[PDB]
Amino acid sequence: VGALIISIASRFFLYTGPPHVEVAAEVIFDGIPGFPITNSFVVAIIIDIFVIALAVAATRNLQMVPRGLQNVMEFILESLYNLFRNINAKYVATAFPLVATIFLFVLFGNWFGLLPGVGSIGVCIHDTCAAQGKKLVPLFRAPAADLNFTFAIAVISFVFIEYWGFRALGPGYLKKFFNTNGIMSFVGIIEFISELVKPFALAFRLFGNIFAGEVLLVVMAFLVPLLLPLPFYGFEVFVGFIQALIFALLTYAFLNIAVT
Amino acid sequence: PITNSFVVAIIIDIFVIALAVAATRNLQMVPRGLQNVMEFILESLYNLFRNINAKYVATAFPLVATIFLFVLFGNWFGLLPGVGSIGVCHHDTCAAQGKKLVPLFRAPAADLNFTFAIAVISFVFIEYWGFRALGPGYLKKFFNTNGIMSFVGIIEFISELVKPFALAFRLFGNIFAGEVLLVVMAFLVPLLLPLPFYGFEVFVGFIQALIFALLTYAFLNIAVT
Amino acid sequence: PTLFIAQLINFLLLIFILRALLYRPVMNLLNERTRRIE
Amino acid sequence: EALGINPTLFIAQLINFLLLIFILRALLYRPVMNLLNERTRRIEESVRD
Amino acid sequence: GINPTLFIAQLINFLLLIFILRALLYRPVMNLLNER
Amino acid sequence: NPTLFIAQLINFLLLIFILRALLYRPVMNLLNERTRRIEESVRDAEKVRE
Amino acid sequence: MEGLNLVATALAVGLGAIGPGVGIGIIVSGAVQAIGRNPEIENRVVTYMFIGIAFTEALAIFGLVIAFLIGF
Amino acid sequence: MEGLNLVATALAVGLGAIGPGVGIGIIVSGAVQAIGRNPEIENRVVTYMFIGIAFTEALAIFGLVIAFLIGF
Amino acid sequence: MEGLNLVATALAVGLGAIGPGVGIGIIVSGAVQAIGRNPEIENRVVTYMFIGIAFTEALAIFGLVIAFLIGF
Amino acid sequence: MEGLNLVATALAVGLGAIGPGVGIGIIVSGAVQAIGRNPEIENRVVTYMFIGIAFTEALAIFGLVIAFLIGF
Amino acid sequence: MEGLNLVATALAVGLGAIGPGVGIGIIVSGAVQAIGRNPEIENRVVTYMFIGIAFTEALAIFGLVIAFLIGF
Amino acid sequence: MEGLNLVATALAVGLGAIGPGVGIGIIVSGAVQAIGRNPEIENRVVTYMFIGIAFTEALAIFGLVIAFLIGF
Amino acid sequence: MEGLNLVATALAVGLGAIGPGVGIGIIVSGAVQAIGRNPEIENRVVTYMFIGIAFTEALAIFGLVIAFLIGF
Amino acid sequence: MEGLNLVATALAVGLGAIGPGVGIGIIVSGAVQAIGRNPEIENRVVTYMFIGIAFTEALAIFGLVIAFLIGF
Amino acid sequence: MEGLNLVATALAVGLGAIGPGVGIGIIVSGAVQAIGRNPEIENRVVTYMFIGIAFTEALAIFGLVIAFLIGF
Amino acid sequence: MEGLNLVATALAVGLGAIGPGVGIGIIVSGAVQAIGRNPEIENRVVTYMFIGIAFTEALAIFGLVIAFLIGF
Repeated sequence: VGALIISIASRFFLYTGPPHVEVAAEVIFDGIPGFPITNSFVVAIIIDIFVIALAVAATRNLQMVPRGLQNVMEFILESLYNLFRNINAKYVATAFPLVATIFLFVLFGNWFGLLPGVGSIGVCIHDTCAAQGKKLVPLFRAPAADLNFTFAIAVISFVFIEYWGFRALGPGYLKKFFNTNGIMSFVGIIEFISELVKPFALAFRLFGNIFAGEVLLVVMAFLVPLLLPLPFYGFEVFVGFIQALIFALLTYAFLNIAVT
Repeated sequence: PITNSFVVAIIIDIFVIALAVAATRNLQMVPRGLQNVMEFILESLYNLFRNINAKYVATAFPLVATIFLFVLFGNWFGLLPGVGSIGVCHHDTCAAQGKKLVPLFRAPAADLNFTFAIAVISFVFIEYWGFRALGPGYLKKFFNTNGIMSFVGIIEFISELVKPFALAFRLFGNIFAGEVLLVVMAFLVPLLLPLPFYGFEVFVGFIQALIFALLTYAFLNIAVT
Repeated sequence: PTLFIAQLINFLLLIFILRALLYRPVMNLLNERTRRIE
Repeated sequence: EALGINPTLFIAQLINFLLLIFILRALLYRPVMNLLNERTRRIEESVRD
Repeated sequence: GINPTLFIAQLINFLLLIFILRALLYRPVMNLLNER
Repeated sequence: NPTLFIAQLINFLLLIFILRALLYRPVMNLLNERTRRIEESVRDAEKVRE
Repeated sequence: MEGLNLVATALAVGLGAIGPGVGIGIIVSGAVQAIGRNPEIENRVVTYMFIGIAFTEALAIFGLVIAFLIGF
Repeated sequence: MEGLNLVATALAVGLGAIGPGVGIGIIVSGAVQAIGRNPEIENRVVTYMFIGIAFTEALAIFGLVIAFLIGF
Repeated sequence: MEGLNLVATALAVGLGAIGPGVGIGIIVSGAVQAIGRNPEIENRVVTYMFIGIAFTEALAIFGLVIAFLIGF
Repeated sequence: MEGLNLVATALAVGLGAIGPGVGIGIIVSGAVQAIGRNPEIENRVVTYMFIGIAFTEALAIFGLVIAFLIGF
Repeated sequence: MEGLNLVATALAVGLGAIGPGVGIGIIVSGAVQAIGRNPEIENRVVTYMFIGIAFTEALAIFGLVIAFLIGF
Repeated sequence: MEGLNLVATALAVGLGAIGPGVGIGIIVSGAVQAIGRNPEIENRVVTYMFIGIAFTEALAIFGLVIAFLIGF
Repeated sequence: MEGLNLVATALAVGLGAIGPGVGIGIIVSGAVQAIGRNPEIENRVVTYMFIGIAFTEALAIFGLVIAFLIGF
Repeated sequence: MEGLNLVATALAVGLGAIGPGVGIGIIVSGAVQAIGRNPEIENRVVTYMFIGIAFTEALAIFGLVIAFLIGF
Repeated sequence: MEGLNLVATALAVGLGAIGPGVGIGIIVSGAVQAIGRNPEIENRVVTYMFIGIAFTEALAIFGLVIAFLIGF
Repeated sequence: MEGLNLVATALAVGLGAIGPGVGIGIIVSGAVQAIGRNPEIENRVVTYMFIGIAFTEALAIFGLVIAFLIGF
């Protein structure tokens, strides 16, 4: 070790090799008439099948003493259970299949976005397709970078919280719909506006916090491609894990605050 | 030549002289009336100046007393009825043969000439009595005394230079701002609107009159210490 | 000026209104100081 | 919109997510929750005697 | 610009005010000191 | 894109090696501690049953 | 002026977040400090922490929505 | 120039959210601290929070008005 | 420029809502904490909290009336 | 230009209100906290409250004056 | 103004990253102090911190994407 | 440019008061709190508060005169 | 109006550094105060201090890289 | 053109007096609090308070000088 | 534009020093307060204070070097 | 423009004192409060205070030299 930090490996084709930026918001892969399949939907399937396979492997021959995949699955599930019970101890059972799967889907979606080939591998500086007459559309885009997936999660969560806020405390909802006297009347409209904002805020938060990370990884691959984006690879791993956990946490916290 | 600030300064001088002569006309124990008010004000100021430094509280007291008694009455003269309305002429009353309707009663501190006099006299006061009992160490820059102590010793000197400038500028600025605010609020609604600003103006004038003397004595205290 | 006259009237009214309350405590303090002097 | 929002794609993603929710509830969530409650009930039975 | 003559006149008026105030208040300060 | 794929694959491999040399041991220790605790708990329950 | 709407969107997003960013931090820091001082009162203080967070987030999303409308 | 109304709306929303965001943050932090230090006063003190917070929002809402008036 | 009146109207409200927005928040937080530390002094701090809020809201109202004047 | 006076007036009002709002907030919060800690010196600290607030308030008034000198 | 989009994409990220930075700083400071005073609750309240942090970063993230939506 | 002196004087008189307002607020709050802690030291505290305020207020004054030098 | 890329880069750098600097300053101050209060719980404090520092410096790097893009 | 010198003087006076103002405020507040905690330490805290005031006022005075040179 | 490079240099030096002008201050204040509360933890607080100071001066130096690239 | 270098000098001076102005104030206040809480720790603390003051001063001086280049 010593002080052998030379960083000469960092001085390898600083910006001549990789393309300039090459980023976009959403694209279409199609492949079937009717539904315009996207690259995000491809990952949203390759993660869904991955999660299902992981579940089958973990629950394969459930033993009394945990081992391996069963053990880590039990640890994750019970940690999430305790985390949600810390907020509300009554609706954990009902809200768990949705909130836990939000976490388990968003986590693997974000972590798949850092797999090699997310932007390098695609279909029809100059990459490869650009040598031909057709543009290079990238495959394997992280699903959380899609505004059709994050908004789907947000609207599902909003429907869930509204359903369980109307199934409890009665259909009054006088705290936000309308109040007769006091400053609570003025507070109610602001609360309604915030509640309407809430799914938009959640979807925009997830989509931005993943898309900006992917764009950062690509652009810092553009300049000094080797050994410089390692700390930011780590930071984006952590940010993916966070944005996975906090989405679940916020869904359950909003559910609890709606019930109360 | 003279301006309309000097006539108000002279009328404030006349008012101060009359009040002092009335107070000193009948000097006796157990004061009651105007002399009681003046004695209470003077003793309160005496205690206030003692709190900072009791060594020079009995030495520079008449100077700060005159400063307060002049600036306070000059500021209060700006809120009296007739100030800014009486015209000397070298819609308005003086529209015919228009001469901008020069206000006869202009507050003494609402100019750049009178207010600079107190600033320069305070500057020469701190420079004189600061050098009285300190020798060269009064304005000593302490060149590299405690590690290039000259740098801090230099930047502090310009602060001393601008302190009278800051004092005069603040007095003129607050007096002029009060006068213009009174005129503007009068123009907006002629009655019952500047009521929160009428009492604010006199309070600000009195506060700045007191703080001028307080700041000068604080500068004198930190000049010898 | 009518505006100047109205401004002076409003200023006098506000001055009297404030000065009544100010002088009440001021008169009380002055009387207390005079009594405590002797 | 130019930001890639399409109702059919959003509906398809919602359907995929719901199918994932139900499958995971019937494959991982129920068995693992059953095992955790079994462990807790075994602990309670042991501390009973 | 500022009229230096007006500033000098204001300074002279202030000095005269200080002199008059000191002359008048020499009796009041002495009376206050003797009484208390 | 045979110039950014090499950049990602090398960088991803370095990140994986760093995590395996910095986080694999604590998480393995935590999982082993969980396994030991649960196995000792079920062993104690069986012993009390016995 | 050949792209003033871009500046409008940037100002709407940028200026609308420097206020709520401090507010959310102050809210959650106060909540954490109160939790540490008194561990018992947790399930009820978070109820007000989250309504404050919701109001602040609504204030920021106002600017975000205004920026998107100019973008549209 | 031409799109000055857009930057006007942007400035209105952003600068109307700059202040009230920190105001909400400080209000909720103080209320939370009071709850943590003394729960029994809650039913009163949180009211003093609400009758405060809306007042602060009354500033930002004003900006929102200028957001729509200029916007539309 | 043609929309300078619009940007001025927006700027007045936006910049006048920055100061009072934080001032009301600080006042309410301080009054709330004082209430929590001593419930017996309720009215004697509510009055001063309302006075300070009135001062800051007066500054905000001056901003709003200037914006309305520019708007008109 | 044709409307630089309007933006000048708005800028003056808003920037003159940015600081004094926070100043008054801090003054009132500190005074109320001191009253709550020790209620026997209320009139002793309120005296230093208002004569502080004016010191702050005057600054904003300064800006307002300039505003009423510009739009006029 | 042929390069005004560059100023726009600069302002979109620059502004909107000031508030979240101070928010994250305040969050970490408060959480660290709380767990320093009450270590036994460190494992509990950190989850509340890591929420709020991202909240603030959310706004900062809203600054970046618009910048990327302005630059590209 | 035509009419830039108006925005110049407004900018000076406004920016000069966003800092000293907070300074005066902090000074007065600290002095009031210190008087609350130890009432008998106020005679040695006020004499340092006031000379503090001037040391702050003069800075804002450096705006006004400059504004009056720009305006006139 | 060439050269606007220069002011764009400068604006991005400055406005993305004015926030994270204060954020990491507050983080370090809070961490060092908690460590000074009691030194036993140190590693479980430096961990979160460095996590927050990394997050805030990551925000600063967001600003720096988006500025460097305008540069090259 | 024709007025940027006035804007420069205004900006120098303004921006050069919003940091030193808060600095002087915080210095005086801390010094007065230290006075209230310990009176005997006055001679040992007034010196350093004045040193800090001198530094920040030196920054502000340098700003004022730079502004005045632009004027003349 | 014949002068925009100078304005960019000024912005890059000035902005980007506000953050590393308050961050360093808060760091040193926290460090000296922790020193005063506990004199025997001097090394373990001084090292972290210097680490934070270097972290913030990293952003300051980045801004300076970007200004140098703009200037030269 | 032709007077843009004057605005550059003003911005370099004006923005270079906002950060250090608050930083010196915070450092001096913290050091003085630590001295008041414990006079015996003054000496060491003073040194660190002068270490803190110098650092931020450099970032002010880093602005000043720009005015000594752009200005002349």
